[PDB]
Amino acid sequence: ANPYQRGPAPTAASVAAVTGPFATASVSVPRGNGFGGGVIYYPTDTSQGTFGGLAISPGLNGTWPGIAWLGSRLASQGFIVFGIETNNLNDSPTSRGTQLLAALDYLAQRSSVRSRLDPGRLAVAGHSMGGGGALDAALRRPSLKAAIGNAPYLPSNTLAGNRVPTLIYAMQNDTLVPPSRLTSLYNTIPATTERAYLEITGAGHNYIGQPSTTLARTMIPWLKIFIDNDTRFSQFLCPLADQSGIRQYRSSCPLVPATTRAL
Ligand SMILES: [Ca+2]
Repeated sequence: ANPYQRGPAPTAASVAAVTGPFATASVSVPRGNGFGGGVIYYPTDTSQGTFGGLAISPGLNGTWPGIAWLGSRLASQGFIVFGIETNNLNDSPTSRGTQLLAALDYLAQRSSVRSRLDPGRLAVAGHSMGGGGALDAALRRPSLKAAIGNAPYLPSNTLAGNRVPTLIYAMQNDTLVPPSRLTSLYNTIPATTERAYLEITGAGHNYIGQPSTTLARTMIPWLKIFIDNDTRFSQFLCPLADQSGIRQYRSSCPLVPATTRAL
């Protein structure tokens, strides 16, 4: 068996649901330890083992409440999800990256939920400059299992040398972070690094500010495949089982989880 596998066999309905199969709880975290604090969401059921973790950053002038719907929606699929606040509203993309890594370190070493977490199975995500943060974090910490960038503004616009499986969302109508920019970004990812690109039809830059089934139902498979090695979820992306709301999809299917570290 896959020792990291959690939860029942999925369906299209189960990955699209507002709440998944796991009951969840949260705890607030105050400012400190290198970042602005935030909220940790987690499954309360311990009987299937520890869960992997995801830290999520807002963008410039953003706070976690603006995108907080991700917290319980993702956690209830069997993940520990840390939505962060930044030290300052005007923090840079590389700064957001620093703070995502600081949040993951706090999650693993000091948080009240650290006993529920598998500290070897962590990921990063974010919106806009927070997505740039997530990508920059991935470049710095290749042991991360996954990175998800929503309209990610990475100043360099290059992922050369990235080893972390990366999912990028582009908003069709966005001009701050246009699809053309995000196409170029995707195309810098090394051929040996698993990757995907999804353009959302009719979406503006701040589409993610409202709950989105289109986002949730494609993010959840990505996290399951790469954080949990859980190829029960490959059926949602390889091929794309439902193209509702998606203008363009590119990926390196079949999506194969990273090999286990050398003994
Ligand atoms: Ca592949």
